[PDB]
Amino acid sequence: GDQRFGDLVFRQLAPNVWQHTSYLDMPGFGAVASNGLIVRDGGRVLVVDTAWTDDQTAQILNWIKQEINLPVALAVVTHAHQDKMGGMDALHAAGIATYANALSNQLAPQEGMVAAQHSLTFAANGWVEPATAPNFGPLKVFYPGPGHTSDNITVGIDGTDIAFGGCLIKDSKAKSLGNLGDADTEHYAASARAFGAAFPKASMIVMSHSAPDSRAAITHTARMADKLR
Amino acid sequence: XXLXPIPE
Ligand SMILES: [Zn+2]
Ligand SMILES: [Zn+2]
Ligand SMILES: [Zn+2]
Repeated sequence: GDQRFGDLVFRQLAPNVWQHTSYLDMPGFGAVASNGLIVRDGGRVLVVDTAWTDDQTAQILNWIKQEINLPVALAVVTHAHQDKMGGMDALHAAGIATYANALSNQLAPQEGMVAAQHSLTFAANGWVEPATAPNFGPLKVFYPGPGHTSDNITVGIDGTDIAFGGCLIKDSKAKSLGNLGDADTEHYAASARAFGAAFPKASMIVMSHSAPDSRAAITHTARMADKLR
Repeated sequence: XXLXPIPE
């Protein structure tokens, strides 16, 4: 199912949805995969998250050009870390409109990230204010509350079985929540569960650092987080 | 370095 294109991998998850994967070789630690989404919505493409770098993100745009050959209307990035926002200059250079959580844009400079052009805001229930996310088509953006970071956001694809937890969700076989450095350990469990409740029909859970999984990834992540609080 | 899961 995987298609390789330079140093990147693309996996088709639905007729109009692909997972993009980029790698960062870290000496000793080895290659670290980060996943995002590419969505074909009629006559345009929507991207969720950049690659680790500008160069890798340019290759995502080249692949879309080659395999889909539609313009990229917009990209949404799911928090102010390198794996999700490392490639913002490459999207900008391409004249792609970028959206992030207002708080992601606010944290970006301290994190060494370039801010998105536009800020998303959320209701108290976690759902994006539609006026901040115009023409998002099937992208349903949900802020589940603090977990991996204070700014972490999530994306469901309307009319598919796919919801994207980004770095908030770990796979159902994960031994731990990984590094708990920039994390809200108190609210993590509830944030995991809010993601679950926001996209109840999603049977395929896509995440940053594991292969697509079942809803068991949400319940496992929440149950690991329970043992922190 | 803030390389996602890798804290350096
Ligand atoms: Zn940080
Ligand atoms: Zn990450
Ligand atoms: Zn992160």
